[PDB]
Amino acid sequence: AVPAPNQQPEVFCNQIFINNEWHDAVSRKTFPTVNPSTGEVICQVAEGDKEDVDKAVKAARAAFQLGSPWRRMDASHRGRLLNRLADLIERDRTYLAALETLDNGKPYVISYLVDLDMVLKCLRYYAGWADKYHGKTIPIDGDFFSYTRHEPVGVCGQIIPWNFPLLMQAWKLGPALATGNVVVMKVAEQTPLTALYVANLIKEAGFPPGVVNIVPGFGPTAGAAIASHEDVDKVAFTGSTEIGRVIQVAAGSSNLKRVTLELGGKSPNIIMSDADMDWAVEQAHFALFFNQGQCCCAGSRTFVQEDIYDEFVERSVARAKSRVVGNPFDSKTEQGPQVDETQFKKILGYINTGKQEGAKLLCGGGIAADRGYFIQPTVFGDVQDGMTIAKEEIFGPVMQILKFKTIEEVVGRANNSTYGLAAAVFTKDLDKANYLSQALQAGTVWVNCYDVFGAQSPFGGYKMSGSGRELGEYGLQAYTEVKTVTVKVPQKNS
Amino acid sequence: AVPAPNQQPEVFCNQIFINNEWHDAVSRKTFPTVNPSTGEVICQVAEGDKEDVDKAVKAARAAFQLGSPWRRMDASHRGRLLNRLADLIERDRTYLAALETLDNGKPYVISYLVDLDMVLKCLRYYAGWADKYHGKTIPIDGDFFSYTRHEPVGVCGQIIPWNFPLLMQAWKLGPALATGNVVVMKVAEQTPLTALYVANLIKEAGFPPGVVNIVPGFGPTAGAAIASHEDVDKVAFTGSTEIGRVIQVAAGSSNLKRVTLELGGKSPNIIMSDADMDWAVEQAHFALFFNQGQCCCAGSRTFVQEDIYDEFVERSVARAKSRVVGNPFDSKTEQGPQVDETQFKKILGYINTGKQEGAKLLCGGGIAADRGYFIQPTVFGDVQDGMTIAKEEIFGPVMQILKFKTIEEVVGRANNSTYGLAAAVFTKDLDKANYLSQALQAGTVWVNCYDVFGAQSPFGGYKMSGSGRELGEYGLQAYTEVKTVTVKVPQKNS
Amino acid sequence: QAVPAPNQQPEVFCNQIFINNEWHDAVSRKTFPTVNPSTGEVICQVAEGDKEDVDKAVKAARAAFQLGSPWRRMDASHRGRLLNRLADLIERDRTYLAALETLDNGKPYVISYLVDLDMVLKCLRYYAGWADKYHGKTIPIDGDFFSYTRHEPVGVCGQIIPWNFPLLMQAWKLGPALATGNVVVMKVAEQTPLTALYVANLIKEAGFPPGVVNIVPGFGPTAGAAIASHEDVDKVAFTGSTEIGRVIQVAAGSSNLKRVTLELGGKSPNIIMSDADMDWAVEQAHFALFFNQGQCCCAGSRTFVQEDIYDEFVERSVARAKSRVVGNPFDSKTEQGPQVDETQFKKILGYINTGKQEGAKLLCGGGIAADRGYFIQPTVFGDVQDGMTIAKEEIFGPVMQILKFKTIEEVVGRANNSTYGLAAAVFTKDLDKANYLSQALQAGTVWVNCYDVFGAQSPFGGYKMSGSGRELGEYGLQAYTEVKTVTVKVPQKNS
Amino acid sequence: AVPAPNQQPEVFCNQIFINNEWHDAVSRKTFPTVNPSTGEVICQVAEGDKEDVDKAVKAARAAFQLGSPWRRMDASHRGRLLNRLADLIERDRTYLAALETLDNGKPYVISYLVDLDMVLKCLRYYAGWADKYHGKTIPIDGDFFSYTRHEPVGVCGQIIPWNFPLLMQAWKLGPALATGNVVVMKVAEQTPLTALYVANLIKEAGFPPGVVNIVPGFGPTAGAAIASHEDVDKVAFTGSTEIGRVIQVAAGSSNLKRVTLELGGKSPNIIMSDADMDWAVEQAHFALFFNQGQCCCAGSRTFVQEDIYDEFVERSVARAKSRVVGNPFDSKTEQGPQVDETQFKKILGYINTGKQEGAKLLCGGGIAADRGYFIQPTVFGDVQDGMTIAKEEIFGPVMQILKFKTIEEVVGRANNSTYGLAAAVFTKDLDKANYLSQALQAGTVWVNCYDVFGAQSPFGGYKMSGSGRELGEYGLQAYTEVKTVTVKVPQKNS
Ligand SMILES: NC(=O)c1ccc[n+]([C@@H]2O[C@H](COP(=O)([O-])OP(=O)(O)OC[C@H]3O[C@@H](n4cnc5c(N)ncnc54)[C@H](O)[C@@H]3O)[C@@H](O)[C@H]2O)c1
Ligand SMILES: [Mg+2]
Ligand SMILES: [Mg+2]
Ligand SMILES: [Mg+2]
Ligand SMILES: [Mg+2]
Ligand code: NA
Ligand code: NA
Ligand code: NA
Ligand code: NA
Repeated sequence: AVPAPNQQPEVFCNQIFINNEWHDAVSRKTFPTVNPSTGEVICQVAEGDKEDVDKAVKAARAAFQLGSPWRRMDASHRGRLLNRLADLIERDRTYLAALETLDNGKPYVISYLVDLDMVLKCLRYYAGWADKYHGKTIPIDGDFFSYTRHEPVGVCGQIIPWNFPLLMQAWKLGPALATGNVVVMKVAEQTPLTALYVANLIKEAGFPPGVVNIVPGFGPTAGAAIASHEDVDKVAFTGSTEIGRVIQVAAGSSNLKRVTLELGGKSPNIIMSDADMDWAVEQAHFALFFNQGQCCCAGSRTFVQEDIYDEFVERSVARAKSRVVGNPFDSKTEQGPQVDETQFKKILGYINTGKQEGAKLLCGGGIAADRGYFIQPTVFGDVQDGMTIAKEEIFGPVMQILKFKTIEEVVGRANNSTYGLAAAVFTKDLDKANYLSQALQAGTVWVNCYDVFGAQSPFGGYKMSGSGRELGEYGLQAYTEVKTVTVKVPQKNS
Repeated sequence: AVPAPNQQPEVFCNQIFINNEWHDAVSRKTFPTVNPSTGEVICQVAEGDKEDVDKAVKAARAAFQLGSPWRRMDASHRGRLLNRLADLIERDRTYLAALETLDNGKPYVISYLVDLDMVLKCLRYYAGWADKYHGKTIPIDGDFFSYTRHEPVGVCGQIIPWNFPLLMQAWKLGPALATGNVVVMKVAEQTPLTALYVANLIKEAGFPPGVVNIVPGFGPTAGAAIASHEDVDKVAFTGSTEIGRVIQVAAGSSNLKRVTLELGGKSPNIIMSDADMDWAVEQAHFALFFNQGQCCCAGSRTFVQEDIYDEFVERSVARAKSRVVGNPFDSKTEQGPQVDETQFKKILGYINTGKQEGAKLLCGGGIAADRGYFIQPTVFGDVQDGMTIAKEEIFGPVMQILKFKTIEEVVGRANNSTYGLAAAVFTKDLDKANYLSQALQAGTVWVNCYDVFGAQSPFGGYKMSGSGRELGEYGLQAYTEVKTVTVKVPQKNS
Repeated sequence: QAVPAPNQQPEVFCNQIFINNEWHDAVSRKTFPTVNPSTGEVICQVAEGDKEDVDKAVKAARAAFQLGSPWRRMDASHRGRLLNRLADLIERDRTYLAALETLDNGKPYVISYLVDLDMVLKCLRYYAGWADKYHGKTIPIDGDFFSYTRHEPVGVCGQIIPWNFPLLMQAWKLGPALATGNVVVMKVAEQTPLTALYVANLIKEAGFPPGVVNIVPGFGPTAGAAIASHEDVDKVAFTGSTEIGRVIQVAAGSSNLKRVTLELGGKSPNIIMSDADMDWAVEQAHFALFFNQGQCCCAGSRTFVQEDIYDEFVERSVARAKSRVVGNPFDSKTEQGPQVDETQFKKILGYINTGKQEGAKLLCGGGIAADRGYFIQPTVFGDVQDGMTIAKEEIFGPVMQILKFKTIEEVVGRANNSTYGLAAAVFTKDLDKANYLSQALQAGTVWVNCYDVFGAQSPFGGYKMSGSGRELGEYGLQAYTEVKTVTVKVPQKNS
Repeated sequence: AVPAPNQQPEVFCNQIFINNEWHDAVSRKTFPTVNPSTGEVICQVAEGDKEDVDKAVKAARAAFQLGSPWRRMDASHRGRLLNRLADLIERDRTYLAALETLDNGKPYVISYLVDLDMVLKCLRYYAGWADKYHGKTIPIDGDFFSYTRHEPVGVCGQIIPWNFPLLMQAWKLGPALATGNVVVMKVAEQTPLTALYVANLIKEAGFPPGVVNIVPGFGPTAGAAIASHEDVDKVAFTGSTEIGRVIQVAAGSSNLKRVTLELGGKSPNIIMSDADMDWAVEQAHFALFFNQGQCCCAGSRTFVQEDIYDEFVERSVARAKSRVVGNPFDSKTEQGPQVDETQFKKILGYINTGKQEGAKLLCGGGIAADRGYFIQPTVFGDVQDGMTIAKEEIFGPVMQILKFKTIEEVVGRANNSTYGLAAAVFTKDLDKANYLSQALQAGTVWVNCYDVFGAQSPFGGYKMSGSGRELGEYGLQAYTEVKTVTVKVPQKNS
C-alpha cells in the first residue's frame, strides 16, 4: 500500500551545497532540469563549474583536517549519524519518491517501494560498518610489533548518473561516510533535485560542515574538475564506459588519485531448456525492461536454448505487448518515459539499426506517446552476435532474443564481449548452474533470478564494465588508505 | 657466515622467456647490460618490444583459459609450486647473490644475507596464502543464497625497477601466482639477468608453460606495450612517480585494466630529543644510505629536534666518513657503486644543487673512484624545507639533516609533501610515538627502527608515492576479481 | 554531564516470568522478595521460576527456532532493525530504567544513567550492525568441488547473568545472540531481577517474535541449573563466580554437551611504574578498585606500586579513599552506594577482618559506614604481600590492596602468579615498558594508562580461571555460531 | 602405483616422548599392541599414567615460558618447521604407511595413497597459517588505541582415537603448532606406533624440546590425567560421545581448561530419485564401508527414495558381495580387519541385533576369516528408524538402507537423531540440493559426493557429535587466547 503522491512536489533545494550552506554558482549561471513525462522545465539549478568545485574541495579538506569534529568523532557515532540520515529520508519518503519520479520519469510506485527502500537499506547497512572495519596486528619477523590502521582515503570525488539518482547517491555516501571520509559529489544534470534535498537532510542529521558537499552541473565542467583536482584523494564514478576512460586518464594525469569505476554492460541472460518457463519469461522481461531499460546490468542479451525458443519468444512478446506505458504517477503504469530527449533519440536510433541489420522486429519499435519521451516496449527476435543491438548498450526498452544449442556454445558467446557487469542462468540442474556461474566472466551471476541487489553483496564489473566493487564489505576497500606501523620492542614473543 | 662468492658468475639466461622457452627478440636486437663497478659490459640481452609482448600475452592468455592445467590446479598445489621455486632459489643462493651484485652493484654480503633472504621469505609466505584467501557467503535479504568467488584478475602485466631486482620480482610473482594469475613481467633494462635465471627455476619448479613470461627490454617499448595492451587485465608497476602517471593514463586509454603503483618518496625520519642517541644515529645512517641510497622509502629528510641537533649531526658526519665505499665483492665494502651512469650523473647534479642553494656540505660531495659509478657518502646539514634536495627524491648516498623545535611543527613539515611512502619516529615516550604514528601521512611508519620489512606487513604509499599495497594479506586484493553469485532458493533460513 | 531528576520510588510494572512475549506466574505460584540494598526493605515480590518454568521457556524458544518460523526466515538486516528499535525504546525509558536499576542494585543513579544505560545502548546498537555482516566462507578446496560454510545460529541459548550490572549484563548477552539469529532463555540474578524484566516488555514492544527471548527470574541451583542441564539447550553463556562456572561446565558435559562460554571473576593487577603520571595513576587506581562499590569482575584489586613512589602513592590513595562520599545512591553527591545484599555485605566484612588478621596494614575505613542498608567504608590495606588471602581472593567490595615492587621483571611474575587472568593495567610514560608489560601480562584485557575502558567493539574475557571465550566485538559472535560446511561436486573446478 | 611395502616394518619407537627424549613409564609397565590381521603382538609399548603425564605437562609448560626458544621463534619459522616435518614424513612415507597398516589393519594402498597424503596436506596447509592469523586494531570510542593480540592458548592436551592414527595426530598438531602452542598428546592404546615414530621426526625437524610430548597409554589413566590436569590450558578430544562427556566434566571439575570435541555420529546419506544411480551406489558403498566402516562420519543411514529403492538395493548388495576382504598388504584387498577384538565383537553383536529386530539381512552378517578380526561386508534392507542399527554407531562394515517417499519426510527423519556430524545429498536438482543442505542439522553436508575432506574446509559436529571445528581457518580458533590492549592516547582520530 503506497501513500497517495503529490504529483507536483515543491522544490526546496536547487543550489550548490558547501559547508552545509546553499550557494549560487560563482558565475551565477543556472541550467534547467526537465520533467521527462511532459517535456517541461521543472526549475532552474545552479550550474557548478571548476571554481565551485574548488570551493567544495577546500571545505572538504578543512573538514578532514586532523583534530576536526569529523576526524575526532567516534566511529560508532558516524554510524549513529548514518542511521539518523536514514530516519530523516524515511520521514520524507513519500515526498522524495514523488520528486524522484518527477525529475527522472520512473513510476512513483517503483520510486517508493524500490528506490527509497534500497536507499534506506544501503544507508542502514553501512551505518553498521562504521566501527567494524578493523585493521590488523601482524606477527612479523623479529623483535617488532606490527599493525595496520585503516584510515580514511580522504577527499572523495563522487560522480553519479541519472538512472537511480537517490540510490546512486546512497551507494556512494554510505561506504564513504561509514569510514570517515569527506565528499564532493557531482550529481547528473538530468536528475539533480532529489540528491540536493538529501543534502538538507544531511545537515539536519548533524553531519559537520564540509563532510558532504554537492555540486550540481555538467560533466566536462564540474565532473572533470573533480577528476583532475590536485587535492581530491579518490574518485568513484558510475556511468558510461567512455567517460570512465576519461576519469582514469584525468586521475593519472593529475595527482594519481585512487580510482574505482561502475560502468555499463551487455549482460547475457541465459535460459536453459530445463528452466521453469513461466518464471524465466517473467524474469527475462523484468531483467530487460526494469527502470525503462535504463539499468547498467540490464539483461540485454537473452540467450534461449533452441528446444524452448519459440514458446519463450511467444510468451515474451505477449508480455511486452501488455506492458503498461504511461504517466509514472498513475498506479497502473509499469513504464514511464526515458530520462531525456538525447536518450529518447538514441534508443530510437538503435531500433532503426536493429531493423536494418536483419533482426526480426516482433513488437513495438516506435514512439509510445506524442508528449514526453515514451517508447514502446520493443522485442527483437533471431538476433545474431555480430549485430549492433547485440553488442552495444541500448539503455532502453529494447529486448534482444538469441538462440543457442549447447551449454559450451553459450558460454563462449556470452563471454565474447568487452563488457562483464552481470549475467544470469535459468535452469533446474545443479551442475549446469555451477558450470555456468563459474564460467561466466561477470561481476554478478544470478541463478533463477535477476536484478537481485543486496547491500550485503558486492556489485561491480569485469573487463570494461568497471573496476572495484560497491556494496557489502568490499565497498569499504576503496575508501580506506592502509598504514602499517612497525614498532621496535624489547623482545617479541608469540 | 657468507659463502665465498664467484666474482665472475657465468650468465646462462639472456633471452625472452615465453611458454617456458627462450626466444630472441622478433627483431633479433639485443642491448648490453653493464657491471656498474667497472663500467664494462657483462653480456647482451634480447631487446623485447611490442611484438614480443604480444607473443607473451597470448601465451599467458592461453595458460589462463578455463580448463587449462593452471586453472584446474588445486590452490594448495600452487602453494606447493611456490615452495618448490623457493627451494630452488635457495639451492642457487650463492650464485644468484653474486649475479645480483655483478649486475646491480650492491655488496655481495647484502645480496646474500638480505635480498635473497627476503626473496625466500616472500615466496614462502605467499605459498601459504594460495589456498586461504576465501570468498564469502552473505546473509542477503530475501529467499536467496548469495556468495562471492575470489577469482584471479587474469593476465597481469608486472613492470619492475632495478634497485632490488630479485626482491621486486618476488614481491610481484608471489601474490600473483598464489592467487592463480598469469604473468607478463618486464624487468629493468639495467638489471635483467637475475630475473631471467629465476625464469629457468620457474620452469624447473613445474609451473605450466605461459604462467610466467618475462620480457627484458626498455620502458617506452616493452613496458608501454604491456600497459597499453588490450588483453592485459591488470598492471602492477614499481618505479618513478613520472612513469606511474604514464602507466595509469595508458590503462585508462586502453582497456581499463586494473592498476596499482609503488612509487618513490621523500620519507621523513623524525628524531625527538628523548631518543636513544647511538641507536638513532646508526638507524638514520642506515635509513638513508642503505643500498647505495637507492631505496624508495629512504629516510631522505632527517628531522632532528634542536636540543640534540649538533651532537646528532656530528655523529652522523663521523659515521658517513667511516662508511667503506669499494668493490661490492669485498667483505669490508659497505657501499658499492650506483646502478648506472644516468643515476650517477643525476645524483652529482642534486649534490650540485644542494651546494648552490646554501645547504651546508659536511662531508663527501663528489665521486669516490676513478672507475665505476661510485659516489662519496654525502651529508648536508641545515637543510631547509624549500631546498631542492629537501623536496626531490635523490636516490643516492646524499643525506639531508633538518632542525625542528616542536612536535606540532615537525608533523606539518613532514606531511608538507606530495610523497608519503614511509616515515619514522625515534622516541622513548609512548604518547609522542602514538601521536606521531597517527599524524604522519605515510604508508609505513617505523617507530625506533627503519627499513623493517616483513612479508606479513603491507607496504605502499599515500598521495603520489603510489596506490594499493603489496605484501601481507593486502597484497592479494589487487590480484583478485570478485564475483557475486546469487541463487534463488525455496525458502531462506538463518 | 546533565542528568534528569530521578523518581526515587519508581513503580514496578513487571515481576513475573516472560515466555512467548507474555507474563506468567511460576507453575508453583511461588514468589520471592527483592530488597532495596540502600534501606534493607523489600521492594516487591517476583515470580520464582524453577525447572518446570525453564522447561516451558525452552520449549517456547525451540518453537521460535523451528525452520520456517518468522525468526528463522527474517532477513538478517531486519534483526538489526529490531535491535536498533529495542535500543531506542530503552533510551526512551532511560530515566525510569536508571532509577529502577539503582533501586534494586544500589549503585548511584548518576552512574546508572550516564554509564550503565549508555553502555547498554551502545552495546545493542553495535550488535545491530553485526546482524547482516558475520559472513561465512567460500573455500578453494582440492578437487572438483565447490566448498563453503554457513554461519548458522547455535540455537537455543541459555544465558545466566549476575547482579553487579543488571541491564548491562543483559545487553552483553542479548546483543550478540539476537544479532546472529539465536533464541534465548535468560536467568536473571535473584538479587536484581526488576530491570531485566521491564526490558522484556520493550522486547515485545520492539517487535521480536514470541519465544525469541524468554526470561525466567529465580534462583541459581533451581532455575539456573535447569538451564545448564537442559537436554534441549544448545549453548550456555554464564557470568558470575568461578565456582558456579565449574558447576555449569560440569552440568553441560553431564547433559547434552551444550557449548559453553564463561565470564568469571579475577584479582586484576594494576601496575604503577615509577615514571607514571602520579595524579592520573592515583585517581585511576581508585576508580579501578572502588567503581560500582568494588563489585566489578575486572576490579584492580592488586595495586602494584614501584618502591620509589610507594609512600607518596599510598598517602594520596588514602586521602582519596577518605574523601569518597558514601550515602543515598539517589543523592547527586553520592559516589558510593551500598553493597548489593546482606550476603555480600557479610562476606566483605569477613575479608576485611581476614586482612587485619593476616598482617596487612589497615590505612583507612575497615568498618560499616551506615546503620541502615549495606554500606561499607572505603577500605585501604597497605604493605600487602602476595601470600595474603586479601591479595589472592576476589573480595568484590570497597577494599583496596597496595603492594610494593622493585623491578619490571619482578612485577610481571608476581602479577601473573594467580589462577585468575581477567584483566590488568600498566601506568607508565615509557614505550618499551608498556609494550613489554602488555605482552607479558597473562590477562584478557591490558589497559595502558587507563582502566575500566570498555568498548562494544573490543572483546572482553578471561585467561585461566577467569573464564573462557570472549564477549563484545566481533569475537562475541563466535560462540553464537554453529559452522556448517557444504561441499558440492562440480563438473570441473577452476580457479 | 604404490611402492612395495615392508610387510613386517621394524618398530623403532615404543616409549614415552618428553623433551625430545624417550622414557619408560615411571612404573616401568608396558602394554602390548596387536596386529589386527593376525591377532599377534607386534611389540610392547610404555604404559604412560598420571606421573608420566605430569612430567610431560611440566616439560610443555617450560617450553612455553616467556622468552623460551619456542615463544620467541618467528611465526614464519614455525611454518618452516611444520613444512620440514611434512618433508620428513614424506621421505618416510612407504615405511609409515606399512607401519600404519600393521598396527591399524587398513589396506596398505589406502594408508599410502590416502592417510599419508592427507597427513602431508594437513601439515603443509597449517604451515601456511603460522604467520597469517592476524589480531585486530579496533576503532573504539574515546581517546584510546585498542587492539587484540592472538596469543597461543598454552599447554594443549590432545587425546586421539585409533581409526586414523597418523591423520588424527596431524589434525591436532598442525593447528596447535602453527599458532605456537605446546602439546601433550595421548595416542590410542590400539594404535600407538606411527604417532611415536613421528615424534622422532618432530625432533629431527628441529622443534624445541617440550613443544610436543607424546604419552602412550590408556584412557582412564593417561587420558583422564590430561583432561583433569591443573596446568593444561586446553584439551582437544576425538573419540566416543561417552568419553567426550567425561572430558568436558573433567575440564569443568578441574581448572576450566578450554574444550573442543570431535565425536561420532549416525550420518544420513540421502539418495533422491533423480540421482545418478551408478554414482550414488558406488558413493554410498564408499560412504559406509570406507576404513572397515571405522569412520566417525560414515554414512550409516542410507535413505533411498521409493521409486529407485529396489534397484539401488540390488546394486548395493552386489557391490558389497564383490568387496575383497583379506590381507591388508595384498594389493587386491579393499577391506582389512577391524582394529581389535573388542570392536570385532561389538559389531557382530550389532549384526545380531539387526536380525532380531526385523531388519532384512541381504548379505554378509558373519565372520570373514578364522584368523584376525575380519567381518563380511553386511547390508540390511528395510531398516526402520526405531531399530538399534539405525540409531547407534556401529563403526563396522554394516550398511543400513531405509526407504522414504518425500523430501520433507527425509529431512525430518535425518534430523531425528542426537548426532549431527555429517550428511549427504545425491540429486541433480538445484533446489532440492539447496533445500536439503540448508535444512540438514549436520557439521558437513556433501552434495553428490561423500567423505570429501579438505584441510581448507572445517569439520565438526552439531548436537552430540561434538563442539568446535577442526581443519580450515576455523581450526585455529580453539588454539588462540585473545588479549585486548587498550591504550590511552592524546587525541584519537580516524
Ligand atoms: N619507487 C622505486 O622503487 C623506484 C625505483 C626505481 C627508480 N625510482 C625513481 O625513478 C628515477 C629514475 O629511475 P628509472 O628511470 O630507472 O625509473 P623508471 O620509472 O623509468 O623505470 C621503472 C620500470 O618501468 C619501465 N618503464 C620506463 N619508462 C616506461 C614507460 N614509458 N612505459 C612503461 N614502462 C616504463 C622501466 O624500463 C623499468 O622497468 C630514480 O632516480 C628514482 O628517483 C623509484
Ligand atoms: Mg555523456
Ligand atoms: Mg626512466
Ligand atoms: Mg552463589
Ligand atoms: Mg572407550
Ligand atoms: Na530531470
Ligand atoms: Na647491469
Ligand atoms: Na535487589
Ligand atoms: Na594394533
